[PDB]
Amino acid sequence: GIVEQCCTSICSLYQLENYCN
Amino acid sequence: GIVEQCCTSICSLYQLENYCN
Amino acid sequence: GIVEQCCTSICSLYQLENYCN
Amino acid sequence: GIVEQCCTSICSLYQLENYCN
Amino acid sequence: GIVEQCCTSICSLYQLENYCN
Amino acid sequence: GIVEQCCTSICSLYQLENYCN
Amino acid sequence: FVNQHLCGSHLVEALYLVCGERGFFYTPKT
Amino acid sequence: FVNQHLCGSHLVEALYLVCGERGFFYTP
Amino acid sequence: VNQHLCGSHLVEALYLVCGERGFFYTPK
Amino acid sequence: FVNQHLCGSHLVEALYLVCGERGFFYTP
Amino acid sequence: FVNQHLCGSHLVEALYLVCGERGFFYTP
Amino acid sequence: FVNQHLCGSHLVEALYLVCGERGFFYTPK
Ligand SMILES: [Cl-]
Ligand SMILES: [Cl-]
Ligand code: NA
Ligand code: NA
Ligand code: NA
Ligand code: NA
Ligand code: NA
Ligand code: NA
Ligand SMILES: [Zn+2]
Ligand SMILES: [Zn+2]
Repeated sequence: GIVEQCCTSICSLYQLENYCN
Repeated sequence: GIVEQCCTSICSLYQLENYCN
Repeated sequence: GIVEQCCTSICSLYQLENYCN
Repeated sequence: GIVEQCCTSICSLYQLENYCN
Repeated sequence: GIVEQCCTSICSLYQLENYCN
Repeated sequence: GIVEQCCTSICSLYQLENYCN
Repeated sequence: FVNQHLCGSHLVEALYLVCGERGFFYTPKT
Repeated sequence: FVNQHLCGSHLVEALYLVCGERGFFYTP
Repeated sequence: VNQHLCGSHLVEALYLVCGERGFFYTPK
Repeated sequence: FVNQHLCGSHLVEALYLVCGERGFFYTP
Repeated sequence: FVNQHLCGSHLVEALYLVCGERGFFYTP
Repeated sequence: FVNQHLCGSHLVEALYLVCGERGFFYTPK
Protein backbone atom coordinates (compact mmCIF):
# COMPACT_ATOMS: atom_id res chain seq x y z
CA GLY A 1 0.00 0.00 0.00
CA ILE A 2 0.92 3.68 -0.19
CA VAL A 3 2.13 3.78 3.42
CA GLU A 4 4.47 0.84 2.91
CA GLN A 5 5.72 2.29 -0.38
CA CYS A 6 5.87 6.01 0.36
CA CYS A 7 6.63 6.22 4.08
CA THR A 8 9.68 4.01 3.83
CA SER A 9 11.24 5.83 0.87
CA ILE A 10 10.21 9.03 -0.87
CA CYS A 11 7.68 8.75 -3.67
CA SER A 12 7.95 10.96 -6.74
CA LEU A 13 4.93 12.87 -8.07
CA TYR A 14 4.51 10.10 -10.60
CA GLN A 15 4.56 7.40 -7.92
CA LEU A 16 2.06 9.33 -5.81
CA GLU A 17 -0.23 9.67 -8.85
CA ASN A 18 -0.53 5.88 -8.87
CA TYR A 19 -2.79 6.23 -5.84
CA CYS A 20 -5.26 8.69 -7.35
CA ASN A 21 -8.82 7.45 -7.80
CA GLY B 1 4.95 36.22 -9.75
CA ILE B 2 3.59 33.05 -8.22
CA VAL B 3 1.12 34.87 -5.94
CA GLU B 4 -0.52 36.71 -8.84
CA GLN B 5 -0.52 33.57 -10.99
CA CYS B 6 -1.66 31.06 -8.41
CA CYS B 7 -3.72 32.69 -5.66
CA THR B 8 -6.97 33.25 -7.57
CA SER B 9 -6.99 30.48 -10.19
CA ILE B 10 -5.49 27.12 -9.22
CA CYS B 11 -2.05 26.37 -10.63
CA SER B 12 -1.44 22.93 -12.08
CA LEU B 13 1.63 20.87 -11.24
CA TYR B 14 3.20 22.05 -14.50
CA GLN B 15 2.52 25.68 -13.66
CA LEU B 16 3.96 25.26 -10.18
CA GLU B 17 7.15 23.76 -11.56
CA ASN B 18 7.82 27.11 -13.25
CA TYR B 19 8.92 28.31 -9.80
CA CYS B 20 11.47 25.57 -9.11
CA ASN B 21 15.21 26.22 -9.16
CA GLY C 1 -21.21 17.77 -1.07
CA ILE C 2 -18.47 18.25 1.51
CA VAL C 3 -17.17 21.37 -0.26
CA GLU C 4 -20.59 23.04 -0.51
CA GLN C 5 -21.38 21.97 3.07
CA CYS C 6 -18.07 22.51 4.83
CA CYS C 7 -16.36 25.29 2.89
CA THR C 8 -19.32 27.67 3.16
CA SER C 9 -19.83 27.05 6.88
CA ILE C 10 -17.78 25.27 9.56
CA CYS C 11 -18.49 21.56 9.93
CA SER C 12 -18.34 19.87 13.31
CA LEU C 13 -16.30 16.68 13.67
CA TYR C 14 -19.63 14.83 13.69
CA GLN C 15 -20.59 16.40 10.36
CA LEU C 16 -17.17 15.53 8.94
CA GLU C 17 -17.54 11.94 10.14
CA ASN C 18 -20.44 11.52 7.71
CA TYR C 19 -17.91 11.66 4.89
CA CYS C 20 -15.77 8.83 6.28
CA ASN C 21 -15.81 5.38 4.69
CA GLY D 1 2.12 15.44 29.28
CA ILE D 2 0.73 15.41 25.76
CA VAL D 3 4.12 14.87 24.13
CA GLU D 4 4.93 11.84 26.29
CA GLN D 5 1.47 10.40 25.66
CA CYS D 6 0.91 11.24 22.02
CA CYS D 7 4.30 11.22 20.31
CA THR D 8 5.12 7.71 21.48
CA SER D 9 1.73 6.26 20.52
CA ILE D 10 -1.10 7.55 18.34
CA CYS D 11 -3.69 9.53 20.28
CA SER D 12 -7.26 9.54 19.00
CA LEU D 13 -9.28 12.76 18.85
CA TYR D 14 -10.95 11.63 22.07
CA GLN D 15 -7.61 11.37 23.85
CA LEU D 16 -6.56 14.76 22.47
CA GLU D 17 -9.83 16.31 23.64
CA ASN D 18 -8.63 15.76 27.22
CA TYR D 19 -6.14 18.57 26.61
CA CYS D 20 -8.68 21.21 25.56
CA ASN D 21 -9.45 24.26 27.71
CA GLY E 1 -8.71 38.06 20.60
CA ILE E 2 -6.09 36.53 18.32
CA VAL E 3 -8.55 35.96 15.47
CA GLU E 4 -9.65 39.60 15.42
CA GLN E 5 -6.05 40.72 15.83
CA CYS E 6 -4.28 38.43 13.35
CA CYS E 7 -6.77 37.23 10.74
CA THR E 8 -7.63 40.61 9.22
CA SER E 9 -4.03 41.77 8.88
CA ILE E 10 -0.85 39.73 9.30
CA CYS E 11 0.65 39.69 12.78
CA SER E 12 4.35 40.20 13.29
CA LEU E 13 6.38 37.68 15.26
CA TYR E 14 6.24 40.14 18.20
CA GLN E 15 2.45 40.21 18.01
CA LEU E 16 2.27 36.42 17.76
CA GLU E 17 4.59 36.18 20.78
CA ASN E 18 1.89 37.85 22.87
CA TYR E 19 0.13 34.47 23.00
CA CYS E 20 3.11 32.51 24.29
CA ASN E 21 2.77 31.33 27.89
CA GLY F 1 22.84 23.14 4.62
CA ILE F 2 19.59 23.70 6.49
CA VAL F 3 18.66 20.00 6.61
CA GLU F 4 21.95 19.00 8.21
CA GLN F 5 21.77 21.93 10.65
CA CYS F 6 18.13 21.62 11.61
CA CYS F 7 16.78 18.08 11.24
CA THR F 8 18.16 16.45 14.43
CA SER F 9 18.49 19.38 16.82
CA ILE F 10 15.77 22.04 16.80
CA CYS F 11 16.76 25.29 15.14
CA SER F 12 15.77 28.59 16.73
CA LEU F 13 14.12 31.43 14.85
CA TYR F 14 17.47 33.23 14.76
CA GLN F 15 19.17 30.19 13.27
CA LEU F 16 16.40 29.80 10.70
CA GLU F 17 16.53 33.49 9.82
CA ASN F 18 20.07 33.04 8.52
CA TYR F 19 18.58 31.14 5.56
CA CYS F 20 16.39 34.07 4.48
CA ASN F 21 17.08 36.21 1.42
CA PHE G 1 -11.22 28.60 -7.33
CA VAL G 2 -8.22 28.90 -5.02
CA ASN G 3 -10.38 29.53 -1.94
CA GLN G 4 -11.96 26.07 -2.37
CA HIS G 5 -8.56 24.59 -3.11
CA LEU G 6 -7.22 25.90 0.21
CA CYS G 7 -10.34 24.82 2.12
CA GLY G 8 -10.09 21.33 0.66
CA SER G 9 -6.53 20.94 1.92
CA HIS G 10 -7.81 21.51 5.45
CA LEU G 11 -10.82 19.23 4.89
CA VAL G 12 -8.65 16.29 3.93
CA GLU G 13 -6.45 16.81 6.98
CA ALA G 14 -9.60 16.87 9.11
CA LEU G 15 -10.95 13.71 7.50
CA TYR G 16 -7.59 12.00 8.03
CA LEU G 17 -7.81 12.70 11.77
CA VAL G 18 -11.55 12.10 12.22
CA CYS G 19 -11.91 8.96 10.14
CA GLY G 20 -8.99 7.01 11.61
CA GLU G 21 -8.84 3.42 10.38
CA ARG G 22 -12.11 3.85 8.47
CA GLY G 23 -10.36 6.06 5.95
CA PHE G 24 -12.16 8.39 3.56
CA PHE G 25 -12.66 9.30 -0.09
CA TYR G 26 -12.16 12.89 -1.21
CA THR G 27 -12.60 14.77 -4.47
CA PRO G 28 -12.48 18.52 -5.02
CA LYS G 29 -14.73 18.01 -8.01
CA THR G 30 -17.79 20.20 -7.46
CA PHE H 1 3.04 3.98 15.02
CA VAL H 2 3.37 7.75 15.29
CA ASN H 3 5.94 7.93 12.45
CA GLN H 4 3.43 6.50 9.99
CA HIS H 5 0.68 8.70 11.40
CA LEU H 6 2.77 11.80 10.70
CA CYS H 7 3.86 10.55 7.28
CA GLY H 8 0.25 9.81 6.36
CA SER H 9 -0.74 13.39 7.08
CA HIS H 10 1.80 14.56 4.50
CA LEU H 11 0.77 11.80 2.07
CA VAL H 12 -2.86 12.87 2.04
CA GLU H 13 -1.77 16.48 1.48
CA ALA H 14 0.38 15.32 -1.43
CA LEU H 15 -2.41 13.19 -2.94
CA TYR H 16 -4.81 16.11 -2.61
CA LEU H 17 -2.51 18.23 -4.78
CA VAL H 18 -1.41 15.57 -7.25
CA CYS H 19 -4.81 13.97 -7.82
CA GLY H 20 -6.75 17.18 -8.46
CA GLU H 21 -10.30 16.56 -9.65
CA ARG H 22 -9.71 12.79 -9.71
CA GLY H 23 -9.69 12.71 -5.92
CA PHE H 24 -8.43 9.75 -3.93
CA PHE H 25 -9.19 7.20 -1.24
CA TYR H 26 -7.03 6.98 1.85
CA THR H 27 -6.76 4.60 4.77
CA PRO H 28 -4.04 4.38 7.42
CA VAL I 1 -14.70 29.40 7.34
CA ASN I 2 -12.09 32.11 6.60
CA GLN I 3 -11.44 32.56 10.30
CA HIS I 4 -11.40 28.80 10.77
CA LEU I 5 -8.72 28.34 8.08
CA CYS I 6 -6.74 31.28 9.46
CA GLY I 7 -6.77 29.80 12.98
CA SER I 8 -5.14 26.59 11.78
CA HIS I 9 -2.23 28.59 10.43
CA LEU I 10 -2.18 30.74 13.59
CA VAL I 11 -1.63 27.77 15.88
CA GLU I 12 1.16 26.46 13.62
CA ALA I 13 2.83 29.88 13.82
CA LEU I 14 2.41 30.09 17.62
CA TYR I 15 3.91 26.62 17.95
CA LEU I 16 7.07 27.78 16.17
CA VAL I 17 7.28 31.25 17.72
CA CYS I 18 6.72 30.14 21.29
CA GLY I 19 8.95 27.07 21.47
CA GLU I 20 9.27 25.55 24.94
CA ARG I 21 7.12 28.36 26.36
CA GLY I 22 4.07 26.83 24.73
CA PHE I 23 1.07 29.02 24.04
CA PHE I 24 -2.57 29.74 24.74
CA TYR I 25 -4.98 29.59 21.83
CA THR I 26 -8.50 30.88 22.31
CA PRO I 27 -10.73 32.24 19.58
CA LYS I 28 -12.70 34.04 22.27
CA PHE J 1 14.68 16.42 19.48
CA VAL J 2 13.38 17.31 16.04
CA ASN J 3 11.15 14.23 15.88
CA GLN J 4 9.22 15.51 18.92
CA HIS J 5 9.24 19.00 17.39
CA LEU J 6 7.56 17.71 14.23
CA CYS J 7 5.13 15.57 16.22
CA GLY J 8 4.11 18.60 18.26
CA SER J 9 3.32 20.62 15.15
CA HIS J 10 0.79 17.95 14.15
CA LEU J 11 -0.52 17.73 17.73
CA VAL J 12 -1.44 21.41 17.83
CA GLU J 13 -3.22 21.20 14.45
CA ALA J 14 -5.20 18.26 15.80
CA LEU J 15 -5.96 20.12 19.05
CA TYR J 16 -7.12 23.09 17.03
CA LEU J 17 -9.62 20.85 15.20
CA VAL J 18 -10.82 18.89 18.23
CA CYS J 19 -11.04 21.73 20.74
CA GLY J 20 -12.92 24.17 18.53
CA GLU J 21 -14.30 27.17 20.46
CA ARG J 22 -12.86 25.83 23.72
CA GLY J 23 -9.32 26.55 22.59
CA PHE J 24 -6.37 25.03 24.42
CA PHE J 25 -3.15 25.60 26.25
CA TYR J 26 -0.22 23.86 24.64
CA THR J 27 2.30 23.16 27.35
CA PRO J 28 4.78 20.62 26.06
CA PHE K 1 -8.20 39.15 5.57
CA VAL K 2 -4.81 37.42 5.40
CA ASN K 3 -5.68 35.44 2.26
CA GLN K 4 -2.40 36.12 0.48
CA HIS K 5 -0.41 34.96 3.47
CA LEU K 6 -2.50 31.78 3.70
CA CYS K 7 -2.19 31.14 -0.03
CA GLY K 8 1.59 31.56 0.21
CA SER K 9 1.85 28.98 2.97
CA HIS K 10 0.18 26.40 0.73
CA LEU K 11 2.24 27.47 -2.28
CA VAL K 12 5.50 26.88 -0.41
CA GLU K 13 4.28 23.41 0.60
CA ALA K 14 3.35 22.67 -3.01
CA LEU K 15 6.69 23.90 -4.34
CA TYR K 16 8.53 21.82 -1.77
CA LEU K 17 6.76 18.71 -3.09
CA VAL K 18 6.88 19.53 -6.80
CA CYS K 19 10.43 20.83 -7.00
CA GLY K 20 12.12 18.03 -5.04
CA GLU K 21 15.92 18.11 -5.12
CA ARG K 22 15.85 21.20 -7.36
CA GLY K 23 14.48 23.32 -4.54
CA PHE K 24 12.65 26.55 -5.19
CA PHE K 25 12.54 30.23 -4.52
CA TYR K 26 9.68 31.93 -2.81
CA THR K 27 8.91 35.59 -3.14
CA PRO K 28 5.54 36.93 -2.01
CA PHE L 1 11.41 6.23 6.88
CA VAL L 2 10.92 9.58 5.08
CA ASN L 3 12.11 11.67 8.01
CA GLN L 4 14.40 14.07 6.12
CA HIS L 5 11.66 14.80 3.58
CA LEU L 6 9.15 15.45 6.38
CA CYS L 7 11.60 17.66 8.23
CA GLY L 8 12.12 19.76 5.12
CA SER L 9 8.40 20.36 4.70
CA HIS L 10 8.31 21.88 8.17
CA LEU L 11 11.52 23.83 7.57
CA VAL L 12 10.09 25.62 4.56
CA GLU L 13 6.95 26.48 6.55
CA ALA L 14 9.22 27.95 9.23
CA LEU L 15 11.22 29.95 6.68
CA TYR L 16 7.99 31.20 5.16
CA LEU L 17 6.98 32.59 8.56
CA VAL L 18 10.31 34.01 9.68
CA CYS L 19 11.60 35.41 6.38
CA GLY L 20 8.49 37.51 5.74
CA GLU L 21 8.83 39.91 2.80
CA ARG L 22 12.46 38.85 2.35
CA GLY L 23 11.48 35.48 0.93
CA PHE L 24 13.98 32.64 0.70
CA PHE L 25 15.60 30.01 -1.47
CA TYR L 26 15.20 26.43 -0.36
CA THR L 27 18.04 24.24 -1.54
CA PRO L 28 18.11 20.74 -0.11
CA LYS L 29 21.10 19.85 -2.27
CL1 LIG M 1 -6.04 28.49 4.10
CL1 LIG N 1 6.31 15.14 10.30
NA1 NA O 1 -8.99 36.23 -3.50
NA1 NA P 1 2.11 36.18 26.51
NA1 NA Q 1 19.48 16.81 19.39
NA1 NA R 1 -12.67 34.86 0.96
NA1 NA S 1 1.00 27.35 8.35
NA1 NA T 1 0.10 25.30 4.41
ZN1 LIG U 1 -4.64 26.94 4.82
ZN1 LIG V 1 4.93 16.71 9.58
